[PDB]
Amino acid sequence: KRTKFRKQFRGRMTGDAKGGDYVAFGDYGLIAMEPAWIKSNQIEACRIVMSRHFRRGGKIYIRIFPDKPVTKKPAETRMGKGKGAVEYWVSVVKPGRVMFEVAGVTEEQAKEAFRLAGHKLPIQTKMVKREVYDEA
Amino acid sequence: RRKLRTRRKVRTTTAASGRLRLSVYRSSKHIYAQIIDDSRGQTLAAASSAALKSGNKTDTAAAVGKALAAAAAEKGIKQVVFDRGSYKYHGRVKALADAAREGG
Amino acid sequence: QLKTKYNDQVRPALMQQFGYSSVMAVPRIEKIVVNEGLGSSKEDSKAIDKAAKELALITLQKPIITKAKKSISNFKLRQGMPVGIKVTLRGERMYVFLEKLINIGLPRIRDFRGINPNAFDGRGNYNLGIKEQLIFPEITYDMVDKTRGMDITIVTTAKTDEEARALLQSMGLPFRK
Amino acid sequence: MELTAKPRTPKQKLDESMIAAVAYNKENNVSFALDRKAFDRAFRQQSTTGLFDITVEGGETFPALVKAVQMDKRKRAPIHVDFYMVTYGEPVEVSVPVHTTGRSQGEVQGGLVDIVVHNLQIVAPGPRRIPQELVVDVTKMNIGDHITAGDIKLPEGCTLAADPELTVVSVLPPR
RNA sequence: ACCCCCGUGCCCAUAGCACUGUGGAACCACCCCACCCCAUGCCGAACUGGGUCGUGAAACACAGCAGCGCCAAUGAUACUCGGACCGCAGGGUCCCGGAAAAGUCGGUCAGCGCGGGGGU
Ligand SMILES: [Mg+2]
Ligand SMILES: [Mg+2]
Ligand SMILES: [Mg+2]
Ligand SMILES: [Mg+2]
Ligand SMILES: [Mg+2]
Ligand SMILES: [Mg+2]
Ligand SMILES: [Mg+2]
Ligand SMILES: [Mg+2]
Ligand SMILES: [Mg+2]
Ligand SMILES: [Mg+2]
Ligand SMILES: [Mg+2]
Ligand SMILES: [Mg+2]
Ligand SMILES: [Mg+2]
Ligand SMILES: [Mg+2]
Ligand SMILES: [Mg+2]
Repeated sequence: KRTKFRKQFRGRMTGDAKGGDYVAFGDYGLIAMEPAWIKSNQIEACRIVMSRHFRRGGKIYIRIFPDKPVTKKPAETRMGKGKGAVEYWVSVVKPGRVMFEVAGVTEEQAKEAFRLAGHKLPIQTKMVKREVYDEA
Repeated sequence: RRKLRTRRKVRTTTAASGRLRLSVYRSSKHIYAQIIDDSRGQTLAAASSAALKSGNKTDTAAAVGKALAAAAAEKGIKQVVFDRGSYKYHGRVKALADAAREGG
Repeated sequence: QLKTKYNDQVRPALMQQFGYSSVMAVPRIEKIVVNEGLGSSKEDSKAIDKAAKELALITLQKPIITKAKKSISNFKLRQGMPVGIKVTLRGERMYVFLEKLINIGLPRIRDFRGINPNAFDGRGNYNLGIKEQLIFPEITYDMVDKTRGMDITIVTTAKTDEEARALLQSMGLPFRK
Repeated sequence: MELTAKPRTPKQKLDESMIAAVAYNKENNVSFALDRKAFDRAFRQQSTTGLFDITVEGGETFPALVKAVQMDKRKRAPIHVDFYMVTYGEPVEVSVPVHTTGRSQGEVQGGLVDIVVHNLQIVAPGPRRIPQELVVDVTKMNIGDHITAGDIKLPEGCTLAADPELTVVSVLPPR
């Protein structure tokens, strides 16, 4: 969720992601296919769904993180003073980027958990078990 | 002890335009001196005192300046740089100077 | 002199106790050091001359005023204020001070059982820390206004704590067995 | 295995979905290209510890370990491969999968085992005698224990290439 | 001509660090002494002035070595001038040249002058 950090506001455009195409932690991983912002409560709902389905057990990693501030001008004004101070934090997400990955849960239950979590994300997404991997 | 060497060596080869180098070495009882043409990677007129002996180092070195002044004099030496190593223009190397260019 | 009785009493004694090809390879003493540190919490300009006078009289050498490093902090830290008193002793005077300690700084002690034996540097060459000034040959409580405490680091070209340990033991330093 | 072309031009490669390839060592680092599906059946059968022979359409077999694959981020398919020609001195710093044996007694009271390092890069495996896996018995482990590299047993002529104290597999508590 | 030392440059990490070995009476170095030239905001530690011996201890010089740094390919990819397209949009594609970063293979513990000293 919200970071405790630095400059309030930013900008925006896109290109395919590089910083995490492969599933390092855990066994399985759901993975993004579209370039939307993800932001805060969207993730946290993914987290709370999977933690319901799995917890008492399993290991849940959230490799994505609401870095990027996004702004809302007030109410109903004209293009006025500056931008709007707050609103929500997002994480940009490009295809092949891994958002989620379970540990210690059978293949089928990871299927169902990824299905639930992905039914509330702006992007469609595909899951995979980790092929052979390199990058260490 | 180091930085003073490269310090005066940078201020010497900045002031070096036309004029030749004259690097007195003093750390031992070897007060060797050279006349180096910066640019060309060459020296031409060293006056080391491995064979000479005149007593106290301040006066032994004195003759070294005198020896050198004759050598460069045979080559047509205008003036020169001076290029002290680190030695604070003291009586032995100040004497090597007064002896070098009193007799130049 | 009092040194060469020290070196030959030890230099062969360590070259005999331990093999070294060179007399130069035997540990020596680079310098005595005294950090005074006066008024490090007491902001006493009247006492700056206090510690200056006590050090210059008891140490046969002039002291410098190690000024505050200028790491101003929440507490009374600031840049340019004086904060300590350094005095470096080399050669003859350092040997005279080491003799004043070995012959009057161990008699000076209260309740002696040695000095702390665990060598301070991992490289050796280490520093006594005075806990009280009352019993020095020069520091009389009657002539003095009040008691204070100083510091006395000493450097040795020992390559290990064990070697400077043997050297400072043979030289006349007491040890806490 | 088998492979044929190696032009600097790639327009032929994409159509028949054959992967691009290279083979190299000290003496010759020549590039090549090979069929895709057979390569994937092979790379399944053996990972970075497995090896296979390549028969370039020149008439001489060569023995190659697999060293790195770099493939599409969007499409999951592999794109490019780097086989490594290997002399029969010990192959350098090969990676070995970690695998766990037994039902840990930590699993039986609410814990679960977690392999903190899915691969361990050991030096001097010894070529042709390479460890294709690495079994670690976890049954002794209880909740909160760490089976470090100072535990993992090794076959012939092998020495761990990673710091022994580093955590490998660890049992973990509930939640 | 061969060897090594003292200076001194070009090049300044492929030439730097760490572990190790070898050098002393050629050379350099520590070292001895210091009231004075001279000097330390206190200390000859450093500058400094007079010299053996002793010792190569430390330093420095040279040699080994690839643990560390530093160099660093090929294959491919990213991106892209130009050309032509798709998607409502975020965004994507094709032909044509250009072409990284990183990482793998490997490469290195330099190379090149001037002088003077002393050896053979
Ligand atoms: Mg984009
Ligand atoms: Mg693009
Ligand atoms: Mg990366
Ligand atoms: Mg040299
Ligand atoms: Mg060494
Ligand atoms: Mg000889
Ligand atoms: Mg000395
Ligand atoms: Mg040595
Ligand atoms: Mg290429
Ligand atoms: Mg063009
Ligand atoms: Mg275009
Ligand atoms: Mg192109
Ligand atoms: Mg590169
Ligand atoms: Mg070397
Ligand atoms: Mg030469």
